[PDB]
Amino acid sequence: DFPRSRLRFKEKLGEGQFGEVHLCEVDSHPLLVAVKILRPDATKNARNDFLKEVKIMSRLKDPNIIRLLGVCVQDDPLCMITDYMENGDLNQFLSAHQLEDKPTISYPMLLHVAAQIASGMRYLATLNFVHRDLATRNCLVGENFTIKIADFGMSRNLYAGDYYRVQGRAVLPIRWMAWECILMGKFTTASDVWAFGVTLWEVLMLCRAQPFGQLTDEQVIENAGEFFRDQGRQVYLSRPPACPQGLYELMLRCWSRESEQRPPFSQLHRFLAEDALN
Ligand SMILES: Cc1ccc(CNC(=O)Nc2cccc(F)c2)cc1NC(=O)c1cnc2ccccn12
Repeated sequence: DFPRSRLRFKEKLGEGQFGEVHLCEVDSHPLLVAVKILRPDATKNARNDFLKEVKIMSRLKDPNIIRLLGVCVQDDPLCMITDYMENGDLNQFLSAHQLEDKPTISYPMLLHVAAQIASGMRYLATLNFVHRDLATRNCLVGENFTIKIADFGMSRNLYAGDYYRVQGRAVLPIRWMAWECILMGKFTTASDVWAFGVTLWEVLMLCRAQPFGQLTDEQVIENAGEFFRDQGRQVYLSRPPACPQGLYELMLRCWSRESEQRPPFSQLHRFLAEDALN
């Protein structure tokens, strides 16, 4: 439940939220899994966190969401078992690739990467599961360009500049957050839509520039205030080179001031799986 002695620890994949991730083998030999083990200096608070993350992840059962295939909690040290995504982090995976002239990635593949995120996000919406932190950095690539949405938290020093940090406040992925999250702390499905819009811009940017990169933290926060004000002073992410106008129009709708005028993930999937092909 699941037998801990069946796990064979092979490499360190990265750090992790409450300890390290290991690539493991299961003889059931190279049936590969990822194993997150609770750090050995891990405080009572991190253990609680780890156990909650276990419960949250047990809910998530979709091809395009990370799967908890197993757990080793019933004895110390605490362990979490997921699929292994061989290409790792989607932001770092895309960062290497260049758009196909006329590692490469083509435009229809960028659509397929996006549609897999639209599908997994559609799944979460049916659970009324609010992600709160959709971005390429929380996505994993397992090939054949198979995308799993995950959540690595907000503490890793690689993506430090992606979060806005105030002493004693919640850590805020502001460049991905809908105006109403920024001003009110209101995370919904509709704000997940907004972040998908930004994630979709990231994919189409091949993860080569930060959303509102040339703007400061403050400026992103006051841009949210420009959305509330509704005076036509709100500034949007520009069209990525790899992005047509038809598709960019869909990114824009994602950032509609009115949450209910943002497209449901069902429509974002229909667009990226069907309409973006024509
Ligand atoms: C083993 C493990 C445990 C916990 C996590 C991160 N928890 C989540 O994603 N929770 C979560 C919460 C809410 C919504 C949601 F959608 C998700 C991830 C992993 N697995 C890896 O880290 C891994 C797998 N393949 C590779 C390849 C390279 C590097 C890392 N990995």
